[PDB]
Amino acid sequence: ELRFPRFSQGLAQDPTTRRIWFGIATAHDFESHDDITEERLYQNIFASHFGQLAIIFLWTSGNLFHVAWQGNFESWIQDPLHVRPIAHAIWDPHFGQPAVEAFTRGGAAGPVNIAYSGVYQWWYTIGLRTNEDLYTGALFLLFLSTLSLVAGWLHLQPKWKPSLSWFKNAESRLNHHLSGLFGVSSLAWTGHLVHVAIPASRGEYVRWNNFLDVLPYPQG
Amino acid sequence: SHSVKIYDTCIGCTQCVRACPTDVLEMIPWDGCKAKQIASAPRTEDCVGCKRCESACPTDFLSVRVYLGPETTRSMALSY
Amino acid sequence: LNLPSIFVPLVGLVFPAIAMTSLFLYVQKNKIV
Amino acid sequence: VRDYDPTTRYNDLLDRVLRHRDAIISHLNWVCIFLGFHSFGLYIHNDTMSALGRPQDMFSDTAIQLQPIFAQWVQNIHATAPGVTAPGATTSTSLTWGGGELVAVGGKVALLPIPLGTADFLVHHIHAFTIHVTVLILLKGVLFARSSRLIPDKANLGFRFPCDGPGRGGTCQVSAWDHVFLGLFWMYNAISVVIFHFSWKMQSDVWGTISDQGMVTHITGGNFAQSSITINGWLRDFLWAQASQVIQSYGSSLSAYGLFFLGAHFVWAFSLMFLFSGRGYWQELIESIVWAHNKLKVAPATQPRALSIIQGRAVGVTHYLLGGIATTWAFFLARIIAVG
Amino acid sequence: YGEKSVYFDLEDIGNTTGQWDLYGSDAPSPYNGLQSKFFNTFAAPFTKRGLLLKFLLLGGGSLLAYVSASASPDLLPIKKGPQLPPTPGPRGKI
Amino acid sequence: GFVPPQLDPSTPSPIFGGSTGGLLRKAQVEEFYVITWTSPKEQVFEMPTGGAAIMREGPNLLKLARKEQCLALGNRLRSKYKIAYQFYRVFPNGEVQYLHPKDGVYPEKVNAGRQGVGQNFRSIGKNVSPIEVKFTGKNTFDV
Amino acid sequence: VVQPINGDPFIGSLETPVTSSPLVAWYLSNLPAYRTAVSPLLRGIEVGLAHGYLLVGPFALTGPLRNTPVHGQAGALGAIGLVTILSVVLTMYGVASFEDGAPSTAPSLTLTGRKKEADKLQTAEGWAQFTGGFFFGGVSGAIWAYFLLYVLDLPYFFK
Amino acid sequence: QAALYTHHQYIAGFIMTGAFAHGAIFFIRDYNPEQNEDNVLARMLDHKEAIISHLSWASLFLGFHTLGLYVHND
Amino acid sequence: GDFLVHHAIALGLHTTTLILVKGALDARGSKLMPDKKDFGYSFPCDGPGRGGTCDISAWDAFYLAVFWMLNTIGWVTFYWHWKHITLWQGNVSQFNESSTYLMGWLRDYLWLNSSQLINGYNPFGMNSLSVWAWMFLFGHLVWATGFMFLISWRGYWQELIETLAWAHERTPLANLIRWRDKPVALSIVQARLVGLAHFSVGYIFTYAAFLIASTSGKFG
Ligand code: CLA
Ligand code: CLA
Ligand code: CLA
Ligand code: CLA
Ligand code: CLA
Ligand SMILES: CC1=C(C/C=C(\C)CCC[C@H](C)CCC[C@H](C)CCCC(C)C)C(=O)c2ccccc2C1=O
Ligand code: SF4
Ligand code: SF4
Repeated sequence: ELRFPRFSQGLAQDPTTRRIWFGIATAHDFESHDDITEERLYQNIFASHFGQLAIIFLWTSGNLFHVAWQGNFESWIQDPLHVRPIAHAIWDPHFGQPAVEAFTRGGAAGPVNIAYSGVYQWWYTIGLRTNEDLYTGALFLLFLSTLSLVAGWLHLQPKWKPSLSWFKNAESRLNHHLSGLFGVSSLAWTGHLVHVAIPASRGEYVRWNNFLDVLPYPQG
Repeated sequence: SHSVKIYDTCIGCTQCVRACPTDVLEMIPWDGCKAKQIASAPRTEDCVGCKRCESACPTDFLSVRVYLGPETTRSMALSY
Repeated sequence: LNLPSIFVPLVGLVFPAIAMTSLFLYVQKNKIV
Repeated sequence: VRDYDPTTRYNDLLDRVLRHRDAIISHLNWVCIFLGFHSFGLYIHNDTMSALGRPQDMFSDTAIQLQPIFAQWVQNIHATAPGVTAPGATTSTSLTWGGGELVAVGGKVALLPIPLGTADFLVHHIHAFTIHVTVLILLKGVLFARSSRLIPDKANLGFRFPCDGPGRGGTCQVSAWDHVFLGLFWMYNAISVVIFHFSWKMQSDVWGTISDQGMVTHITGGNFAQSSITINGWLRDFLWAQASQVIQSYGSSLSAYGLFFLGAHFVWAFSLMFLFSGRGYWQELIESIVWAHNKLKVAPATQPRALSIIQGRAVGVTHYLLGGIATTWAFFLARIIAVG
Repeated sequence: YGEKSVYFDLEDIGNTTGQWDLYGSDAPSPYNGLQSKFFNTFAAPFTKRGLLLKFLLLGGGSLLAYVSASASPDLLPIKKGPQLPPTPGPRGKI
Repeated sequence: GFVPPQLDPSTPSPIFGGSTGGLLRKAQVEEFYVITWTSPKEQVFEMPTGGAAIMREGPNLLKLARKEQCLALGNRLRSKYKIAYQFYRVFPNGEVQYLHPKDGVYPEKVNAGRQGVGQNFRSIGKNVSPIEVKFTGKNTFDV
Repeated sequence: VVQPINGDPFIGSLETPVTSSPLVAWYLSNLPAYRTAVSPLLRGIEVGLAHGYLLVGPFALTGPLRNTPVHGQAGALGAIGLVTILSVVLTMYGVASFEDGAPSTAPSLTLTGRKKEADKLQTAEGWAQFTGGFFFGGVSGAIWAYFLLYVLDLPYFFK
Repeated sequence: QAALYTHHQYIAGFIMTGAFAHGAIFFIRDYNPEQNEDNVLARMLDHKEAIISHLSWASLFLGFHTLGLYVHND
Repeated sequence: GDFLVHHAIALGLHTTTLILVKGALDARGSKLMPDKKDFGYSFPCDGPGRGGTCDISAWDAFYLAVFWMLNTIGWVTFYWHWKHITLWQGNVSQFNESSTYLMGWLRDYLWLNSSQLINGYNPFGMNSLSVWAWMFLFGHLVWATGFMFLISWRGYWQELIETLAWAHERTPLANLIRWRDKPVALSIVQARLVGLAHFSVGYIFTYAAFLIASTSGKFG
């Protein structure tokens, strides 16, 4: 541990620009780092996977927030074959006036981009109807992204580090991931479809404030 | 610095020593071959890693081997 | 207030300046400890 | 590499040139960078301004103007030469100099004055850029053939050798033959741009038909001045528009040119296999194939080997040049025969 | 060094390697006394690099953000906004 | 046994007009190299840095930037001419280290008193697999 | 007219009329960056004044607001912003290169070999004084050019 | 629809190349011959010449006859 | 036409598999380099001896296979797009008749469907496709830049860099500034990586611009 990169003495003593490039390129090759053991490899991998989850949740929450803030989801709901959905607004100080005129589309009051990811159709099929719902979804995903970082920080402290033999229990991991991660998630999504989206496809609005009273089926 | 190694299949022909452009190698007495000599690599801090020595060796497979390692001013051949 | 007019310059111009300054000063350190 | 010998045949000028090669090469490097910026970046700036809806900020005849005044001055001097500086001549050497006059044979224009503007200025400085870069590469090849700060004894390795090993950071393509190999690509670039400029300018401003009243109609109707100042203009108004004749030639007497167009694209793309890869992979593959031939008693005595490194580079550049040049050949011939 | 065609020395090794300042000069200050005194008074607070870096960065960011926020519509087309009715998309798309 | 000679700093230099290929600032801060030899007569030779020079009769001393240049010049002096040479490394503080020829005999001629370095007494085909040295810091080629 | 530098051919250059004529040596020795016996503050102030004065023209004449009644203000503001960026870069370079308390790395020998005191500019404190002077002088020089061009409105050539 | 089909096919291609990359890394870094003696993984290494040669034959056949048919039709 | 294009796709799959499998199974060694496993997964070469050994490591086999992957996926997506674009216009016979020869692909798919895209901006004005038009050219540029890293190799560039170092150390008013990491040319493996990256980015951006512009110009 002398200078950047702290994880490689061979690169850290290199006196050329090659120190910098290679330092970037070998950052995530944990097996090649100095004085690495087998246990630290698994623990660092666990923390990094939590990081990937946090980033994914942030990406989705950003999509929801920007669509709610600057999109035309409510307008698109009423005329889905002739209205173009809006991804996000444009604010470019390099633009000229003809471009400002040309990019104003979709019924908006300013230049916009049209979305081709298909998130409007997806979010309409699963029962979302207003901008308030989108805002609540974005906030919930923002909470999950923070939960991922907190868990990653917690499982990297001496009291809470799993041992090497924990990571090599194949039978237990297979049982938990087959039964719980795949099956139970499917059960929960089926429940969502029965309680929320299918009623929404018939004119019934079920939310967190009245879902207990309404019955998904008349005979229960 | 690079690493250079000599294996006991050497026949002591001396071609690798003659081929080196920075004087890394030299010949020393031995009793394992008919020529009564074998190569040696005592100055590997001056090796540039050109592999002319491997090009010169006649045995199959090679008797002198070069493994590239951490780079220095001497091993990158920088005059500035 | 027009939020894009304030936030686009901050993310496109000032934040890159601070981040690049910090990274340049980090990679030039003679010793880290 | 082979004949220079200062112990038996000394020359002072060659020695003096060899003794400031760093200064020569560094200054040529800098001027190449300067020309590249201030020539190609102008096209980039124009493309950006046009796409953003700001045509009044472009470099053009209707906007910020960059007129080639020296060329116009030389043209004016040459067009008015008959009478003062060359009293014995009736008319000028060429009709392109000026002096408004047109010669028509069989209802077709032969020659007439050629005007110069912002687009001509830009394309001429592009030509300067490509030529100076070609000179940089080839001169580096000749001047550092015998030695350099990296390989002190290069002259002992010869004119044509692949490398001197992965050490010193890596030494691929230090020989003079490799400098020639690299120079062929930039020569191709330069000459291709020259002939494209010629084709578009002559079709837009010179060639055409003339009516009984004397109304000249050009083949592409004078679109060079406004459209050749962006890259999108070269892509749309030159390649896409004029490729129609060659791609519609099937079923007529010009179908051979369509067939050659496709075949030359094929050869050009074929060369990339040789250019992008290396011989170790191919020798390893040949080992497996030779096993199968040995299985059935058909292994030849002349042992198969992959191409040498130099031969790989040579085959690559040869097929690249053949494919590109033949593609352009078919394009030109079909276009000019059908529309001319 | 420099005598009898000798350029090497184990004592004056700096001159052997050529550690010189070719254009460096050693001359007194040519500035006026009163001018120098004036310029040595109001340029004091900016001579501390640690504070200067933060001042430059934060003040520059603040100035840029404020100028962007307060820019006039007659100068920025993006600030002005559209002034023409929208054009229709294909197949009657809005 | 063999006593290496001492570097005399007053040795003259060859007759040269100069070039742009010589020493840079590294020689001032890190190190440089010096080659000396003796010529029977004044004559022309090709410089390893580009161009030609004229060596004097008697002692000659030349300063270079890298060891490879010294060895290349020495091989030219030994093959084309019948001249013996030596060279040294010089540090910024004025320390001199004698480099070549190390023990007075050329490396390609077997000489007694030399100690072997980096010799593995096996065939190259008997090196172990990488997994056998994982998480240890050793090398499969290190003995 | 071409000779080895200081009589030493084996250094990596050879003296020319360009690099050895007394006319060039006088001009280069009379520049603020080579006044080794002057405080870094004033040397930086002169540099900042000159460069800030020169930077006004391009922004005021070639920018996207050149055909508006407020082109001069836009040019002056662009010059000031560029000066700020350059001052930041100067401070970063100084921080990266020089450590507190380290001796000057400037050459201590002249052409004849006479020893000289090292330049204070190549230190942690001298470079900071030079940087502050550069920033102050740059702002002042930009303001002066704006005042002379678009306030008093002197009669120039193609302003 | 066009965007979704194209996007997911390119992502799939990159994933497929990565699979073989890390599979090759396995053979160098982790594979232990002594503890895999004569199992299926070792016999794969044992008949590599046959495997590679038959893959080469299939590629040659497909290329020759497909390119030939296209050129004949042209 | 479907028969012919499916056998082309099969060719792509078989050849890409050949390259990757040969890389994997020869990783530990071969007749040309019987001790390859000692040198690791990625290394430049083994020098010019024994006939020459350029591109002998497994990393290089991956590098070669990525080109064939891009080729194959290009064929797949070209076929999908042309068949659907003729379906959506009600002109299936166009595909059924033009697809049996390659000039049909060049003329009736590529050339014909670019006309709107390359008119996003022109000497007369611009429209909402201008960004896509710009992106189109951007792609062609990055692709081509990659060729530079793939065709010219390191020893040419290092010699050039030495001269620039000499020039900077000799220039007045600029030699008062010094570098702290010595500049050198890029490594052999690094250059292969940078070239392949420029190639892939250009590939993707060019096709995305063409696909989106061609479809949305006709249908929205
Ligand atoms: C029931 C208990 C349980 C559950 C729910 C989990 C859950 C998880 N574990 Mg596991 N784990 C458990 C027990 C459990 N574990 C036990 C007991 C052990 C010890 C033996 C471990 C040890 C362990 C380790 C060591 C690791 C995990 C990891 C993970 C995560 C994997 C990444 C992920 O999010 O995949 C999400 C996957 C799915 C949702 C299922 C796949 C769905 C496929 C793609 C099909 C989709 C079809 C669908 C229709 C598509 C809809 C698309 C949409 C856009 C409409 C995940 C959060 C990894 C991690 O990242 O940790 C942070 C990790 O490294 N676990
Ligand atoms: C389109 C492909 C392409 C491009 C762009 C280049 C570019 C270059 N080549 Mg290369 N080359 C290529 C293909 C290409 N080459 C191929 C295929 C080969 C193999 C045969 C080579 C072989 C080769 C050799 C052998 C040499 C070059 C040289 C050069 C340089 C010429 C100097 C110059 O013009 O500098 C000016 C720079 C440019 C024109 C690049 C474009 C800059 C744009 C227009 C402006 C950018 C603005 C701004 C900075 C953007 C910042 C954005 C921010 C977010 C970062 C330049 C860097 C020569 C060299 O080094 O000369 C000094 C040289 O010797 N090339
Ligand atoms: C998201 C990034 C971003 C942003 C927000 C801007 C913003 C701007 N650019 Mg663009 N630009 C960018 C990236 C960006 N650019 C990139 C990456 C490039 C290179 C490819 C360019 C290349 C470029 C050029 C070539 C030009 C612009 C110009 C402009 C201006 C056009 C609007 C106008 O009329 O200004 C009119 C306003 C003025 C003439 C005066 C502006 C004065 C500023 C606001 C003073 C700031 C002072 C402050 C201390 C700076 C602190 C910096 C730092 C320490 C935090 C505007 C300030 C134009 C311009 O005017 O530049 C000055 C121009 O000519 N840009
Ligand atoms: C779950 C996925 C996954 C994971 C966890 C890993 C993990 C690992 N891989 Mg593997 N890999 C994957 C997927 C994955 N890989 C895929 C999909 C491929 C096929 C492409 C590969 C191909 C691959 C190779 C070939 C290698 C690894 C290696 C590695 C190691 C990290 C190397 C590193 O630090 O790179 C650092 C990262 C970089 C230097 C960044 C590279 C970015 C590239 C060049 C493209 C960037 C372009 C950019 C986006 C341009 C934007 C432009 C803009 C205008 C849009 C590590 C063990 C290495 C290893 O283990 O060696 C022994 C190694 O050599 N992987
Ligand atoms: C358009 C370009 C192109 C073409 C046609 C090929 C063709 C081939 N490549 Mg190559 N390749 C290319 C580009 C190309 N590659 C690129 C860009 C790369 C990235 C670096 C590679 C990387 C690569 C690898 C790594 C491998 C291949 C392999 C193959 C073979 C696949 C099997 C096949 O189709 O056999 C059929 C053969 C052909 C279609 C070749 C053309 C046959 C002609 C038409 C026959 C008639 C010739 C004619 C009569 C001669 C007249 C000329 C003269 C006598 C006058 C084949 C020889 C693989 C291989 O070797 O498999 C065995 C292999 O391992 N290629
Ligand atoms: C494809 C390729 C090969 C392999 C290509 C080879 C070996 C060429 C083979 C040429 C012909 C087909 C050989 C057979 C010639 C016989 C005379 C044919 C007899 C039968 C006819 C009469 C029908 C390399 O060896 C190579 C080397 C270095 C860099 C790149 C590459 C490279 O890309
Ligand atoms: S690699 Fe080159 S320098 Fe190193 S020992 Fe071999 S021949 Fe000598
Ligand atoms: S990659 Fe090829 S050309 Fe480059 S050093 Fe290795 S063998 Fe020589």
